[PDB]
Amino acid sequence: LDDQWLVEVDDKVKGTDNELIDPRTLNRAERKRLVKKNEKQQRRNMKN
Amino acid sequence: IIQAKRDAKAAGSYYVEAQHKLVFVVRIKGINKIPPKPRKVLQLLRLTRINSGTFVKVTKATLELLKLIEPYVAYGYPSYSTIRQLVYKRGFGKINKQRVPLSDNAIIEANLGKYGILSIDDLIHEIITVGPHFKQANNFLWPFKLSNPSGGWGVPRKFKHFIQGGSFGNREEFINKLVKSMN
Amino acid sequence: AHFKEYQVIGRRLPTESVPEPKLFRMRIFASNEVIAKSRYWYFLQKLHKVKKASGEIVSINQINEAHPTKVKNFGVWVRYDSRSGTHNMYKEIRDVSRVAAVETLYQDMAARHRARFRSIHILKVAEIEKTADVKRQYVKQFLTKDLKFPLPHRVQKSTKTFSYKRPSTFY
Amino acid sequence: KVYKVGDIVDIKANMPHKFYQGKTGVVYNVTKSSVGVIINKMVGNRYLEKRLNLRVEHIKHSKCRQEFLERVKANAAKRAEAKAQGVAVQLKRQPAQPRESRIVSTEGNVPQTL
Amino acid sequence: VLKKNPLKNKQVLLRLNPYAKVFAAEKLGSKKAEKTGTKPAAVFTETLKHD
Amino acid sequence: GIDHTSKQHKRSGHRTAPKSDNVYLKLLVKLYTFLARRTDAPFNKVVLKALFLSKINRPPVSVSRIARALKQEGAANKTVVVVGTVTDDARIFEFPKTTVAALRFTAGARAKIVKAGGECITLDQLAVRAPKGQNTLILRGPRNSRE
RNA sequence: GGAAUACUGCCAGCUGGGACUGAGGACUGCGACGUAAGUCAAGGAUGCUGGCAUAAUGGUUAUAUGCCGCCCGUCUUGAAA
RNA sequence: AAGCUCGUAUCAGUUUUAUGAGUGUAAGAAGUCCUUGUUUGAACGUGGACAUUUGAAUGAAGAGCUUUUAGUGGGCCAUUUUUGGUAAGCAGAACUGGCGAUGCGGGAUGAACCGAACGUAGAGUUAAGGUGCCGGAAUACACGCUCAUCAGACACCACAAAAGGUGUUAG
RNA sequence: GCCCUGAAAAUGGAUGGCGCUCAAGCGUGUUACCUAUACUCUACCGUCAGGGUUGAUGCCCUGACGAGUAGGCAGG
Ligand SMILES: [Mg+2]
Ligand SMILES: [Mg+2]
Ligand SMILES: [Mg+2]
Ligand SMILES: [Mg+2]
Ligand SMILES: [Mg+2]
Ligand SMILES: [Mg+2]
Ligand SMILES: [Mg+2]
Ligand SMILES: [Mg+2]
Ligand SMILES: [Mg+2]
Repeated sequence: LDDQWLVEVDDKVKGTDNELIDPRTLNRAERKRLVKKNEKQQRRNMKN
Repeated sequence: IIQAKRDAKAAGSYYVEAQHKLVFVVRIKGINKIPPKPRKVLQLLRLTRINSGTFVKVTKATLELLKLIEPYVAYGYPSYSTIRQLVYKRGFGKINKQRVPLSDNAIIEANLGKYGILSIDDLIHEIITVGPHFKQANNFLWPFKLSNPSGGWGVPRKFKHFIQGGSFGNREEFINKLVKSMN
Repeated sequence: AHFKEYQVIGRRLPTESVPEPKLFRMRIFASNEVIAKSRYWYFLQKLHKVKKASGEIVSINQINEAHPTKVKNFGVWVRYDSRSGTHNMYKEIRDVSRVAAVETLYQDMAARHRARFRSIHILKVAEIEKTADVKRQYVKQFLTKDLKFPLPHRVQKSTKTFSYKRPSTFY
Repeated sequence: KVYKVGDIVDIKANMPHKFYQGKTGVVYNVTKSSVGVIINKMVGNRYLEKRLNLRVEHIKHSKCRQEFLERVKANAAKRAEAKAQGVAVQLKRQPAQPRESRIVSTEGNVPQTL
Repeated sequence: VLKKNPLKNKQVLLRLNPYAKVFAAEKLGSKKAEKTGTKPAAVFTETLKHD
Repeated sequence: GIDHTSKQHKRSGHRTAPKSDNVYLKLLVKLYTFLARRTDAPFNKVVLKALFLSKINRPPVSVSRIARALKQEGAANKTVVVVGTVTDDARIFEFPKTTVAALRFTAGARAKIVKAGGECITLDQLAVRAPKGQNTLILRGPRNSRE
């Protein structure tokens, strides 16, 4: 998706301040958020 | 035109006559089961029922419309006698959005006198020589309501091209015989 | 219909720096001039790279038979469109006119070869000057000296439903 | 190659969304990396407005109104010239007309049978 | 009240076109042309007869 | 069969007639039908149209609104025409001398106009006085102010 | 070499036979023939004649003949199925 | 269905021109000129002015904006594009038609086939389909082919291997 | 190209029937002819539209239209 030539902007993004941002950037941020959450869960399991 | 062709052959040349500036078009198929784009072009040329005819000035913009509605019309190059008999017999005028018969020169003078057209013969002249006020004269004429041809179409099946033994498409000078049968 | 022969001469549209394009003539058998011009554009596009939009028709003239009351033998070279390709066929037709010979040929193609006017191409219709060059038996049998044949079993057309006499087939 | 809001662009890839190839739209969003394009698509009997986001190299400036702008300039100049020099001028476009008569000579150009 | 075809009714024809009387009187529907003796070129004849 | 390009048997409408059964209103409509046909005057056209309107579309016109309309420069001697009801207004303390034509006057409005010194006349009296509507000023009350 | 004829087209060329229709209801209009008064096939049929004068035309009713016509309503795409 | 407007107004299931793609966009008051003001240039302006030769064709008398509520929303068939397939049928998308609500002519008969859409009549002419008889209409004219111990008058799909045959015709 | 074989069950039956063989079969060409609620003209009904008019929601002149379930409006 980061290298996809053309992405259609979803209608749910309307009405927000995140309308103008690149959907590829939004997906990369979501991916990194999920990875860091997985790391936090691993750290919690390590503490337990 | 005749003598120019004779002089061209005498000098060893060929006289190529000017292309036809006027076509006459008759709708040949009914209003059931018409594809949308040809249906729209038929409405734009005012051929709203079968055996309805109109004159069309030949330009590049109009030849493509004729091409689009080829499977549903018969058209060609009308002669002066064909135009004259059409206008004398089935010539009606559009006055105040009503179909008014052209039974006097006064009606034509009152409706087309601002373009210099005083009589039915002036109207015929403006049609045959595609003049500066052709658009106005031609839209003033109500679309011609022809009958079915008196001797028939001459073919068993109408809905093939005139070249392949049918009826539709450009039949050039034979439109005069067809329209005179239908008038 | 009943055929006529036309010469159709056309050319490309003159352009800038290219006046007088080459004039191309073709002999076409057709029922009328609209069909003749259509067939001419078909062949010109099939052979050269000329389109009806980019060209014009310079002349179209009907060609009459020079001696329409002289019996002649014709060699007809045709080819018909097929999946295997273009197939040559040579036929011999005895008639008084080229248009009559071509009409017979089209009817014969419809009868035997099941072929249509749009599928048949005429390559050459040539009159055989000398009878020794005739090589089909169904034509050579009519070139015999002092040829006489009868017409046995004459069937006479009746104008009435009932006849008061038994008919005869004598001739 | 700088694109602004309201600019008209043509979409041209140098796999998905192959419908939007050759469609022309209007720029509404320009970022450091991508360009937003407004597209009118036929859905039924009514046009619907869609937001598309493209990379820079997949669009170009469109030349759709250039003929109109040049014709407006030429019409203004010709009308001023006709006002200065009193003469009748024609300023509307015309369709291509049927051709006139001509004589075709077979001088060196004798027609040849195919 | 009733449309009369000028191609059949002579009074209606004359009312619509005053020149129809002159046309009928001069027989301009059967006008004879002057004859010329112009001859076609031999190149035209050869091209017409050519196979 | 004919491929119609437009709807068949479509009514123009435009409120041809009034919906009232008032004999006096029907008489006035008849008079202004004659005037709008035989004068070619746009004033008579407007009056004939306004005679057909419904009650919610014929809002009242106040004497204060009439006075404000009269305060316009050059309009002090014109006859004010209201196709409807002229109501009284206690928020204004001075009223000019003028002639008003209306379908109806309230008692307070008529008393105020006659006290100021003008006259309240009917629309047929206006028709006699100005058959083309000369030197008149038509007033319409506010529409959106009711809901 | 000089004619003719076919084919195609045109005539505000002439003319014979058949069928259906006759709406409108003082005048007004556009025209045509006449030097003219007038006349006309020109903004929709009149003139002349016969027979009958009642079941004769017509209506109704019972039927016969030619051709056409499946039993309605509901419910389901759809229904003789 | 009601109002306010406007009405050379608003346009258009169409073409043309220019410009993209291998069908999109644009074609004037939601303009244009001179005049040099805004942060030597892009982009916005101060003031004036040019029309019924106001910027392609064709058609069009209704158009725009506000309120305002009866019935209904998972159907079948066909054509054209794309992607994947099966012993074979086909399966997923997108657009466009036909039918349900719809009679009439023809296809003997008939949901999707060919014509054509419907006030009551008269006359004329046709469509599709037909003209031996049933049955209105040439046992017409013309060139050829075919004889089948259940020919053919059919759907252009399958049986069908372009296989077999000392049938016959033309290449 | 046409013809024959190129697989068939099971009440008696179907190019629609009769029948047809230089066809009334097959391919093609030319004409003539037949007849739809379609097309042309006329009359009449109704609807809509445009006009005129000092029993006036009446009268007169003109033009064009008429399929229809759920549903809607109007006159009876
Ligand atoms: Mg006949
Ligand atoms: Mg037919
Ligand atoms: Mg109708
Ligand atoms: Mg009786
Ligand atoms: Mg029956
Ligand atoms: Mg019969
Ligand atoms: Mg089997
Ligand atoms: Mg038969
Ligand atoms: Mg046959």
